[PDB]
Amino acid sequence: SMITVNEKEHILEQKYRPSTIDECILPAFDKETFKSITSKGKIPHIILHSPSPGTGKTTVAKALCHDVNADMMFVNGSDCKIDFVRGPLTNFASAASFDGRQKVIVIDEFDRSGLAESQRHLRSFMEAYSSNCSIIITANNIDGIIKPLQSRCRVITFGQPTDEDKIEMMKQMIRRLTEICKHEGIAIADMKVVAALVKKNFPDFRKTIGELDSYSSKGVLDAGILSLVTNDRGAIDDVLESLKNKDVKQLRALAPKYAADYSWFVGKLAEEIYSRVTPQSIIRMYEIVGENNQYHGIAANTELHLAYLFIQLACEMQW
Amino acid sequence: ITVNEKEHILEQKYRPSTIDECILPAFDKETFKSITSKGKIPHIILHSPSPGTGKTTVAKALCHDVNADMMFVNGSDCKIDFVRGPLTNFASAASFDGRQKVIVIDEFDRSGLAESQRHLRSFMEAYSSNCSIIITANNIDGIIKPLQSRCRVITFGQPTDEDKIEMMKQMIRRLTEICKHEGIAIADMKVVAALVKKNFPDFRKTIGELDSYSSKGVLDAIDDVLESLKNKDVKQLRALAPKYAADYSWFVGKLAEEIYSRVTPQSIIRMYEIVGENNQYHGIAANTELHLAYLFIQLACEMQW
Amino acid sequence: TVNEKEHILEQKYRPSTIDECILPAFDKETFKSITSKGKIPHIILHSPSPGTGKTTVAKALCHDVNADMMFVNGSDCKIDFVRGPLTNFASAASFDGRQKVIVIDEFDRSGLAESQRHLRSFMEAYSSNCSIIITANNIDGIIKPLQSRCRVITFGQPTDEDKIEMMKQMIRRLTEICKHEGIAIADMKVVAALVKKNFPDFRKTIGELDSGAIDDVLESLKNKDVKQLRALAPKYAADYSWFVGKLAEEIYSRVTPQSIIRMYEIVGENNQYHGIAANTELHLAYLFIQLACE
Amino acid sequence: SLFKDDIQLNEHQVAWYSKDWTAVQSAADSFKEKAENEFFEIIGAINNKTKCSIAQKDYSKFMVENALSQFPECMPAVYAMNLIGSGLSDEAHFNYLMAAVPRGKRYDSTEVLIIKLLAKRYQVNTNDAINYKSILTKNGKLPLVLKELKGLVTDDFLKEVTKNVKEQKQLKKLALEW
Amino acid sequence: MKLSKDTTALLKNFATINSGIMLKSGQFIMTRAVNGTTYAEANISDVIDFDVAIYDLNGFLGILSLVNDDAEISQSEDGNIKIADARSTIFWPAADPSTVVAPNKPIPFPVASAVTEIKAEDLQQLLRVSRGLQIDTIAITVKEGKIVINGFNKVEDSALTRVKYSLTLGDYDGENTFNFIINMANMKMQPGNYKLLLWAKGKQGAAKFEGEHANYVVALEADSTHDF
Amino acid sequence: MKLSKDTTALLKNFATINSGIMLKSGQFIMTRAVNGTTYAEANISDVIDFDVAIYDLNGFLGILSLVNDDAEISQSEDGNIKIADARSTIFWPAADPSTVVAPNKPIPFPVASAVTEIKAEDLQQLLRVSRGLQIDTIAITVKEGKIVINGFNKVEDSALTRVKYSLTLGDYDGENTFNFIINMANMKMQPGNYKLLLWAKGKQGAAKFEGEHANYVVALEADSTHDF
Amino acid sequence: MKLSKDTTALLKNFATINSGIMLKSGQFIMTRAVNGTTYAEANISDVIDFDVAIYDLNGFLGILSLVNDDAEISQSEDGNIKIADARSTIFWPAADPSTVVAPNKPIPFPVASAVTEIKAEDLQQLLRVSRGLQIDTIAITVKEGKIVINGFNKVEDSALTRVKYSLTLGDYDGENTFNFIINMANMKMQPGNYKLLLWAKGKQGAAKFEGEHANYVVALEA
DNA sequence: GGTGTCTA
DNA sequence: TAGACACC
Ligand SMILES: Nc1ncnc2c1ncn2[C@@H]1O[C@H](COP(=O)(O)OP(=O)(O)O)[C@@H](O)[C@H]1O
Ligand SMILES: [Mg+2]
Ligand SMILES: [Mg+2]
Repeated sequence: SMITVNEKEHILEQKYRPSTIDECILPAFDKETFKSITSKGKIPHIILHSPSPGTGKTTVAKALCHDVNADMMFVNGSDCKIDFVRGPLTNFASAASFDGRQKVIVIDEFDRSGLAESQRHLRSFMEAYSSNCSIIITANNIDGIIKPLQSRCRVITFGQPTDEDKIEMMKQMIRRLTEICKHEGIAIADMKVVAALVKKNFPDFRKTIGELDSYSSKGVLDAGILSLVTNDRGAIDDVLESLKNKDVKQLRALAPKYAADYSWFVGKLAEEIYSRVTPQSIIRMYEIVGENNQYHGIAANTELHLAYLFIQLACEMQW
Repeated sequence: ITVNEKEHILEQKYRPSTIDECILPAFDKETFKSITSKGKIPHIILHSPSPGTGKTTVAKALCHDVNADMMFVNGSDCKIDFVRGPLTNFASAASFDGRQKVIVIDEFDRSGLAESQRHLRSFMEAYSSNCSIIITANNIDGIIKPLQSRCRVITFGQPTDEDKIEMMKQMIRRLTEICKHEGIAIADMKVVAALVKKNFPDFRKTIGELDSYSSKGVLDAIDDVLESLKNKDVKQLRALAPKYAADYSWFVGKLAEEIYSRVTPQSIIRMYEIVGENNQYHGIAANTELHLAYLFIQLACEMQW
Repeated sequence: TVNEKEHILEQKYRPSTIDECILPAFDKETFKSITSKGKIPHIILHSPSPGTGKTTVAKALCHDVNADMMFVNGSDCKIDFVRGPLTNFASAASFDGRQKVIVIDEFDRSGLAESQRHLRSFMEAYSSNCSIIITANNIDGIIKPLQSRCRVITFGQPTDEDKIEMMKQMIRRLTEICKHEGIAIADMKVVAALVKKNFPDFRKTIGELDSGAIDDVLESLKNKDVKQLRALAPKYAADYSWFVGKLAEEIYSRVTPQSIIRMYEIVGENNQYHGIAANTELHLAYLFIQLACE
Repeated sequence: SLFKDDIQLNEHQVAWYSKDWTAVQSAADSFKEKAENEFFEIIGAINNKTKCSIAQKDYSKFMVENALSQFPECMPAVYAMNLIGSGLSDEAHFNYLMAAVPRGKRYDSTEVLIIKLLAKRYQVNTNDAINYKSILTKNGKLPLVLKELKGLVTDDFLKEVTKNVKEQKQLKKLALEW
Repeated sequence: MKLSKDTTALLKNFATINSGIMLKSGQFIMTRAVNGTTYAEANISDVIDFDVAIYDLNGFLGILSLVNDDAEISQSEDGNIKIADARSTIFWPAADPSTVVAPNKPIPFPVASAVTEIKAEDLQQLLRVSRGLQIDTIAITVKEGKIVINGFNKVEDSALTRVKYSLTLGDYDGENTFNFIINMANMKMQPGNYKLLLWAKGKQGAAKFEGEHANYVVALEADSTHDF
Repeated sequence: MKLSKDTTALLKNFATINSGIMLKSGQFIMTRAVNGTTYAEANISDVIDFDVAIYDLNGFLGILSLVNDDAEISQSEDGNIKIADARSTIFWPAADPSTVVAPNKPIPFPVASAVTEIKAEDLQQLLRVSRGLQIDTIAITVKEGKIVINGFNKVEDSALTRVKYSLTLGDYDGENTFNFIINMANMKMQPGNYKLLLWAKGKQGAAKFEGEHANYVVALEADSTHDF
Repeated sequence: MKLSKDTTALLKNFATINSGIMLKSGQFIMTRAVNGTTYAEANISDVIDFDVAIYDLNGFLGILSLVNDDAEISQSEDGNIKIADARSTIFWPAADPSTVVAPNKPIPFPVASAVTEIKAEDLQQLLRVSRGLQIDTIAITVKEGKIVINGFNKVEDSALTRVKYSLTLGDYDGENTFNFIINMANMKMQPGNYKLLLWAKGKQGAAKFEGEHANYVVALEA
């Protein structure tokens, strides 16, 4: 309906992959900058890079082609060794189409280190037939694409929206998750659990639809499941409050609670202590937490090593 | 002012053809006429090091000006297989008439190319009688010592204050003529000499920016982190860290590389302890994004430059 | 039992079976206990005191189970070596239908970390045909998922009863070989003064016949010279964990009270950072100078 | 040669012209600086604080490290590079030492064969295998085991020892003096 | 179904155009290079009696040649392919159609812009010489009232200025200049004689070689030029 | 000694089992794979007149085929091998026995658990097909009153569930189920007809292929089941 | 000119001696290894009608074999080589003579120091065995009243002490010892029977193999 | 150093 | 099959 369904797919983050550029949830400018492209009908050489997965890169690549009725060659970037670029990719950039269809090569996940030579071989190849065929590169890490290549492409960078844009996207994503539940026969009890998914892992709209699949085990999102979404990345308040109060009994007890995922917790901690504390204490909170994080995995008892952080912080932090 | 039509980038499409049309410092220009008059080109390595001065451009034009039979090969491309087949083919394959054979090997300072270099030092002993070699380098140390023996290495750069004054003028005047062919408009002539100043050495850089701005047919990288460490702020650094979490091993390498030059000698000894210790403990560290944040602060504190 | 051709006493007299080894009470019975079932699980035999002859026990358990046995120096067990020879070995059912047992000696060598992880799926892969026996000085050098598929058996603290009885066993055995080797016994307190000199390490004591004190270093630190220290360092690189313990022990008595507080900061800090340190030989050198100074 | 009054033809002409690439390849190889002279070239720069770059050069973190550790004035920096030195760029670990150690002045294969030999014969580690060379060379003098175990030298086995003509020199050495 | 030595001959060839194939019940087989630069179609004497996708078509054909000719290919109980011999039975995997590139339909070829022919031994010389001279691109063009093919080595000569090879197909009646460039890498036709039908509309272009056994359409490169 | 074309035929085959060989004076040759998973033995028509270890047996055989058949192999003055031709003399190195792997003795094969036969062209199809289908393990088992061989690709199918190939050797009289798994890598027998003798005791097992020219014993894999 | 299958056979061989060749109008072709250690000369049935240097002779010959036999090789309008077929025309580059090594003149071979012969299948066994035993140097010498060839592997045996191969050419009448060493790398002769003429003056030496189709001189030392 | 990947 | 490059 208002949502594309690949319908040959059970996997559901992919059953629901947007077919066009409108159905795509993107920042205001990049959507217009993409709308702009599809209207003119001839696509430039683009790099869409995340890094963080799930933002729309390889969906937008396919959509640009759909919307232009491109003659598209989709290609696993890992498979592009230099012989493949000299061979089939050349054979294609050179060919005359004729359906009167603009040719697009989509090289997916082209950010590999050792495809450096295939990359140097494109920098000549991209100009030679830019008349005939345009190249869309998708990457997680752009530094793995050589400069001369970036330089030949418009580099559009995903996943860093403006707070205004960030808000609109979270409204549209929530709206989407709904329309997807509708079609999957999932009943939505609380709507709070659906927005919590959208916020919880935001940049990434894949996990975001992945988490949703995860929770329909009982086909309902009730407050009983809303209780679940709060907990995993949930409130650091109990600790944040005990650090202010500078007491031990509370801290000593809170430490074993978070022993489980230290890598996640320590991240959330630095995040919320940064705002709530003095500028001078920011420089210190990083030395303390950085040093702690750094030595986790050396440390025998992780529960205690976390205790050691808390005291260290209550002493030197001021607010 | 010469145009290679059918060329896309202006830097490819406006490519000074003659050693005269190249914009150069005092001795440097006289030097190449000095050479172009003797009608024969010795074994040469032009090295910049500061880019965009015109290495590869002087190289090609030295061929022109002597009416060479030129073979132009980029350095990334000149390979253990190429030196043996095409290169040898051209040297020993006979052109009748006058033309003199010259093999311009471009950007031959490249990490893995050192074997292709040795193989050529020998080549030069082999084929020098029947052709002559011009290699181009950003860093001469990218070249083996023996190529620096049978090659005359002339070093570019450093125009005298006189030359600066008179080169600027030529890149300003030369910028007008491009824009005349291109149908680009110059709204302010002080804004064109704003660009000939802003990046002065860099003659190649000035032309890419120009393409960029003609969007409306008129005139008006670790950098992000390196800049945030100088500014010693956190909000920026804190935000930049997750960006590079992906490949830490690569990033931390690039970082030590560029901070080494940009910082004080005493801070070099420290930047290594800091980065070395950090790198060392990556893979122990739970949250790699934070562990990278921990590096940045540590660096902004102790680095001074 | 002798192997009457071979060129080395420890090798020529190696106890064939599990009784013939000189061992602790609880330890022999545990090992009897295993071979009793006639099939060997995955085993980690761990020392850490050397010359207690891990690889000898192991070569033995295999013999008591009548298992076809592939041996590997741990140093040599590299990723690809595991991929073909071991897999070649581990895979095939044996015409005679014994158990195939891979003995990997001293798996606590270094960059072998990766071959260790390759092995996690492997060990579950051929369980019927095969078992592995890992030999370690320090368990922390066997990765935890390997520790988990394995019986960890941990060697010896001879009981005072063990002490004496082992001692008589080491005299009547050593007696017996000097017999076969036609070596003369001039005194019978010279035999037993060997069984005592280095006790828990017999493989050692037999290697003396086939021909430590920290004094050399302790003396060089007093003399405060480098040439000697610089040279002594690589000697003890092998077991740092043992040596550093012996050092703090004897320097404690021989030095001033104020220097005791310092010797601990210095050695503690050094010990603490071993395993971070690239070159262990040099890291040991760095200790020696630091000590001679303060 | 068999054509008298030929012209000149240096080593390099003959190679390239005839197109045997082993001579051309060896012709390239001869020109390059000797490893040992590079290792000496470097150590002195850190020390006497003079110019040079690497990456045109063969670099052993070990060597510099070791060779440096020689003077107690260097030892502080050799240490830091020791703990920390892993995963620094060979190039970095260069520049640390450079701006680090202030002043200046400065001043196995065969056995491996024997050892990896001994461990393979008796099925034991490379640790006893050292103690085994010891227990023999002193006592029994062990050419006599070097006699029985000359038997296994197999060509394949040489490749695990070393990578070059240095190996086939060994092949014979041990076929020799026992 | 059973496949004659001629059909498998053909099929081995198609396999060079694309590593897989989609076979549909009928007397017609077709394939297209994944990059869409070369298309082949043929009528065959044997009747294909079930739809099947084959992922490695070269592998499949190798196996076939290890059985007798009467070997009866049929659909497997579980759906894969079953090659049944006198005493032996082989099982080859059917492929998910979504993983094998197939042309959509056989689009009719536009009435020809130019028509000529190429003799079996000339096509052979062209291919063979091509490896030796290193001719990676050819141009069917007009010279002196005749249709000729000119080979060029595009790595060493960018513009297609220096002509390493020339072959004269037949005289040309029309007045039109056309320089039709073809990528050697895309001439996959099995050796034989071919009616050659050239067609162009503006920047679009394609050449259809029409043989006795099959047809091949192959793209003319972007630099082809014409008066059509 | 002199070696006939049949003997060297045999010897070349054994060379595939193990790169070296230990030859002992007599009419009997044997070898075993270094890994002990395959053993071969044959009586030969020629008489070997001296003990010699050959390190590269394939190389030695290549040289032989470069001399006349009457070429007389003997012990060299210094102990190596001397191949003496009409006008020529070749010298090949004798190997230290301690460097080449040999079986101890020819252990008698246990009376067979099961007996069948395999025809020369069926063993050939099996080997040949095997590279094409990528069948790395086979199973001699019972189906519908007949002894069959089933090939499987163990990398893609761990359990040996999907059967890529099946060959029917002959009917089976007994009532026992046996699933005897063999590793393709261990079927080294030279082409020909073979009595096939299967034997198992509990987890132990082996298969002996008995041909006109030689015998091959080869280990059955861990997964092997049976009620024998 | 046109070249018969026999001439191109010959020319392919010469290509193994030297990668290029200098052809001169006439019925006579010749070449020499760049290193001067092996020289070949042959009269051919076809007549070469123009002077031309060919840089890659192997490549040229491969091309030839792709054309009909009647294909007419001629000088190109711009001077390079033009191979003209029935319907097709190929163009191969002429080479600057200064880049290709040719012999000056055929120098008469000195009356032989020693004379023997080598049978076609013995020369074949020698070459073939040579790759397998790794014989990189051979010695024509005297043993027990007969001329023999002894192969050695010079990398593993420096002195030429251990003889891996020996072939007996014929008995030897004279009383002279000569140990004539030859480099396998220089035995380029096409297979066939050869009169073998050995010659030496002091440190100088050469061996001339004289076959039905061509002659080969190849350097020794003694 | 080891392992992996790629281009030669 | 090596050496170049990259990551432990
Ligand atoms: N010295 C110069 N004079 C004129 N143009 C220059 C000069 N240097 C760079 N350019 C512009 O940049 C293009 C390529 O310059 P190049 O010589 O490759 O730069 P680099 O110094 O990095 O080799 C030229 O076509 C030209 O328009
Ligand atoms: Mg993607
Ligand atoms: Mg350039």
